[PDB]
Amino acid sequence: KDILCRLEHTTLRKVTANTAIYYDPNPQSTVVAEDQEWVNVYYEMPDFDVARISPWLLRVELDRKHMTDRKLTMEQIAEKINAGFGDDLNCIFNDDNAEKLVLRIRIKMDDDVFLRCIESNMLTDMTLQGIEQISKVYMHLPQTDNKKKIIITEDGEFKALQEWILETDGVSLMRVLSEKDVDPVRTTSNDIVEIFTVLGIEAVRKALERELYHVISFDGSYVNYRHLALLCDTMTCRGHLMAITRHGVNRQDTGPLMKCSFEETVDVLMEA
Amino acid sequence: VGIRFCQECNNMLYPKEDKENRILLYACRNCDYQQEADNSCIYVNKITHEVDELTQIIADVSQDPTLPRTEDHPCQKCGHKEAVFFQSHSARAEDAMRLYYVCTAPHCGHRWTE
Amino acid sequence: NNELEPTPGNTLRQTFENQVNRILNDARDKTGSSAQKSLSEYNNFKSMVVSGAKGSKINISQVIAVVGQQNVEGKRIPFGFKHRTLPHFIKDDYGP
Amino acid sequence: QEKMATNTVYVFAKKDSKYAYTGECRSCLSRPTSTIWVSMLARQRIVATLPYIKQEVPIIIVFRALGFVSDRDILEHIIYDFEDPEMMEMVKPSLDEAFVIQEQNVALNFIGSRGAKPGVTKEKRIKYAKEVLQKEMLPHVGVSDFCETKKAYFLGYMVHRLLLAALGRRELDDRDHYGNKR
Amino acid sequence: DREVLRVIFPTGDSKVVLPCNLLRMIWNAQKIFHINPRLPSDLHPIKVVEGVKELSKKLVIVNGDDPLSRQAQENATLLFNIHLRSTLCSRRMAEEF
Amino acid sequence: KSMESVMVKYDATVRNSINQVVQLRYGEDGLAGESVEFQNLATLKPSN
Amino acid sequence: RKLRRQMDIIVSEVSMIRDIREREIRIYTDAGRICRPLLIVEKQKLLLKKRHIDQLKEREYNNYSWQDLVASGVVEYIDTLEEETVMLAMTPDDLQEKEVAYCSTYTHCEIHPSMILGVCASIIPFPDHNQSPRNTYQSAMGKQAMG
Amino acid sequence: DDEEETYRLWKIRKTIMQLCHDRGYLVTQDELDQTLEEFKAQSGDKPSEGRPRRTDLTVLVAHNDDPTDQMFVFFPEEPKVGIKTIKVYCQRMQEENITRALIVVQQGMTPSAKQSLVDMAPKYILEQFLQQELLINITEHELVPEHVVMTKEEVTELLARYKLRENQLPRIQAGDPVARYFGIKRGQVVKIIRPSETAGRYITYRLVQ
Ligand SMILES: [Zn+2]
Ligand SMILES: [Zn+2]
Repeated sequence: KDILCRLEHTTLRKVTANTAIYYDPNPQSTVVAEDQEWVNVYYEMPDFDVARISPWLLRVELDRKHMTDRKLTMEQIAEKINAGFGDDLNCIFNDDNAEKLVLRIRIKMDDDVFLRCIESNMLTDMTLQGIEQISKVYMHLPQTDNKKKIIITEDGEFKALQEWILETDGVSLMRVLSEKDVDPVRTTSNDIVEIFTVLGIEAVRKALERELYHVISFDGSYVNYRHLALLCDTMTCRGHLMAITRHGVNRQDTGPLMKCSFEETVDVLMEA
Repeated sequence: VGIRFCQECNNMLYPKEDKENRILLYACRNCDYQQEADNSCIYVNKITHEVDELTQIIADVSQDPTLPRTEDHPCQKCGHKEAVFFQSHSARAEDAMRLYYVCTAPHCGHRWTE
Repeated sequence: NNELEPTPGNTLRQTFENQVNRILNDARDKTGSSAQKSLSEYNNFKSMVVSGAKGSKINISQVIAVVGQQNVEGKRIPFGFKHRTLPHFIKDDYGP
Repeated sequence: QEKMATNTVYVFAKKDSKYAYTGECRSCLSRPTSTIWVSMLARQRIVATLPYIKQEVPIIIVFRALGFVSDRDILEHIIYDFEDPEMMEMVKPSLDEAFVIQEQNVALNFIGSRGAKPGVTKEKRIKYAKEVLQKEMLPHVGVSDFCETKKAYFLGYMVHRLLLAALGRRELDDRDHYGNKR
Repeated sequence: DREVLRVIFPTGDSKVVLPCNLLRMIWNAQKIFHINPRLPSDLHPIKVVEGVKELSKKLVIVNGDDPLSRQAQENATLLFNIHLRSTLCSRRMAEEF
Repeated sequence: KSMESVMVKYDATVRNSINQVVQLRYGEDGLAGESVEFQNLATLKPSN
Repeated sequence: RKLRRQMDIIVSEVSMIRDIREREIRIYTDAGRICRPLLIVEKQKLLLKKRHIDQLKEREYNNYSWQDLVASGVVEYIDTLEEETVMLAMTPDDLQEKEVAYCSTYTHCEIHPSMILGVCASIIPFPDHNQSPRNTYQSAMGKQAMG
Repeated sequence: DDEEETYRLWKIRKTIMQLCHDRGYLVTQDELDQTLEEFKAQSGDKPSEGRPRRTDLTVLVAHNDDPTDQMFVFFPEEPKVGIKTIKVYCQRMQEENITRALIVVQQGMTPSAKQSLVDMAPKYILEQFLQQELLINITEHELVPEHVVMTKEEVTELLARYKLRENQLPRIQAGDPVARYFGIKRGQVVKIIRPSETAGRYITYRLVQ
């Protein structure tokens, strides 16, 4: 579950209950009732209330259920926001004791218009946790031996072990292979171009062979290995992924009469 | 919160800050007319939509003959047995099956949820 | 009564549909098994299915016991009308 | 011959299109069909695809061109209850987009600039847009120049249905619903 | 050969597609020559090994005397030779067949 | 159309129409796919 | 609805629909709308009674016909999108009678459920005992049957 | 902060040592197998304002055949590398009279510096490696079979045995990650050994183009 939470993309919008922009001209005489009880703690010995501080207040609420589900910390969120934007925001934040979980943010563009733009950027792009292009991650114990870890015991027997495996929606293979405690030998994806750009051409040969075998044998039918091997070899022979389309086949250096009989009849002869 | 309109020209008020003074006001740009604001909030955004639909649903749906109705759940104020029930219509919530109930009598507009 | 607990990774609608489909599939399988067990050695349906010439145990089950659930696009029958399948049923009726 | 029904507002959602929601009304007074579209752009603002006009036009510009200068009147035709802040928040960027045009004649010139051509003179530019908005815009609502007010209500209803579709308060219309067909 | 097979085939899937069905062939030989399993055999265990070794030389996929050709031939016929040796084990021949 | 010219030559190599090598032996073992049958290794699974 | 059933100033051509949740009332006199007749149910009882059946059984030499049945407010034409507001009963003798009630607000009743089939599909004996693809094949092949 | 950067640097150094060993360079077993604690003690734990600055990490390794042919591996201080920095590295390279080196870039390199890299190619050959590419050894993945760089004599014997012209072989492009890993030149031929479920083993020859 720790790996799951470290692997899943989470924006600030998912953990934010609601957002409100207040006008709060002076630091101490706040509009809100409870924030007096930490505004005093922050401004009785004021952190950088040294230059002027802006009348416009941004106030985000964080749902405790989502906050504690993903093992987030308000200190972590403040650190991430402050690092991502620099010093151009001042972040004021509560201890976990506060029931209403508030993150008070203060700052040519006009103040409120820039602050609305900030909100719309943060909600969408803050990228709190995990790897982007990873929508959801599922965790389960496989029942099929092809996903079960099978090892050789001290007696030389084959013993199948059940270990938790993850299946993501969305693919970013390189950074997942980088990740701590992810198994680099066996971690694989179903995307062919991603495997190309990451592992090279022999890896695409094998992965494409596996994908074709899976999609053919899912129905229960059986096709001999030689045809699958020939298809993969023909697709990967020239060193790059030759798609079986007009583009991939007619970019081979073959005779023009062969090319005109497939999908580009007149243009091939014109170019030749 | 929401729109207010200028009195002089029936156009949108939008907010401006009194630069010399630190008070917010509403000023309609089409004229000179101004209002030091009561709404210390200018923009609120209910991102999680935890809101129950009781205000959206309305008493006249009690007259729909194709809706189901049970005698089990009584109304609070009058306790008439008959009450039509139906599902939510909010697209975006942590739940999607709770039943909204409306009192069936012609003269008791009352509503609840379970 | 909101007593159903959502399965991890799946929405409340998804787990509700999964449970109902599980129940109905178990029912159809149990009824088919009972019907197949009730067959005599002289039954021509069994004589055709066992030899593998034509037909199947699901064909026998649908003939004798229960035709089973009907699916559109791999899902249970949708709501072509506002909140119901046909004008004969009541709105918000998720029953079999 | 089966066909889609006419004079009824429909709301659909295209996948790749720049609009999140597309409301349309295939209108017939017995004639070739003058389809208006009223769409909401994705990452949000509302634009109209008028017949015989080159490009999209903001809704507020069309409403001012119809003779409603004041933002109150326009939102009163769009939004039937001023006590709902979500509708105001949805409509507000559309108002802000068309602030640069405040006069009815300016709006008519703006529309005429995107006509099938810009006319020879200020009067012919403004006249062509007026003819298009009186003759080709929503012919079933009316053709006599008094009916512009009713045309405004119908356009406001179209926008309101689009807003209802955008808020999720109504279900998107099914194109294969056989009652939507003639 | 067992170590090589365990390297080649993880998960321990023993079903392999190979040209000639050795078990059916041995059963054919048993029935053709009226072999009685109840009686001691006259087959000398050396001849089993020598016949397997001489047969493995006559199954040529790559023809050549170069070291490259030898390596290619070995890679081509490795799996079938392993299976052949496994089935024609001297002990297995003396006990079962 | 993509595979129409792929062919086994007299070298027992598999080459396309341009004589480019696709496989050095057909099926990586040089055997036709019609004469082969399923079999069991009998050495893989047993305990030591 | 009363005027339509009395044929007074609203033709039975005209469909009227009230969508309560959206507060809309739609009236269509437009052409091209497909519709089918249904029996009106008042309370739990059909408006079709034994005297109507007696007169229709004596239809010959009585100038009493389907138009007279319509004019009596017994049957009503209903189109597709008015069915959205209609609560239909499959048969009177088996859904109007009191049970552990599914529904009690039935507003219409089908004449006969077999009226959902077309011309070519109405010649099939026992069509509910067959598979739907086979019914389609028979519907297609009946146009090629010689006679 | 500092612990994660240390872990990344240790992974990169281990992968670079495996790289050099696979390329045929003299790498001792201790350098190949270094625990995290040993690397932490050797290079002084936290990098930021700490003992392992990036410049502390540069690697000199000798080839097995000749110790005169030596590879430097550089670890630039900067998130992005420029023509100036590459010219400084080339100046040091000329001063040490070495011929081969690597560069481990933290984020990326400006195209003008890439062009500077290829401009030097007949004199001094520099190879760019992104930080993430070295965070894992792709050669140890299950999908990647065994790669062996062939000598010219072996390539000649291959072409004489199969009577093949060089272009008739399957091809592999120089941008292939495995070709980057092994530092393989245009015109060289690689030998790929992979297991097969019909034969047991299969050898493929790829020309590098
Ligand atoms: Zn004003
Ligand atoms: Zn009540």
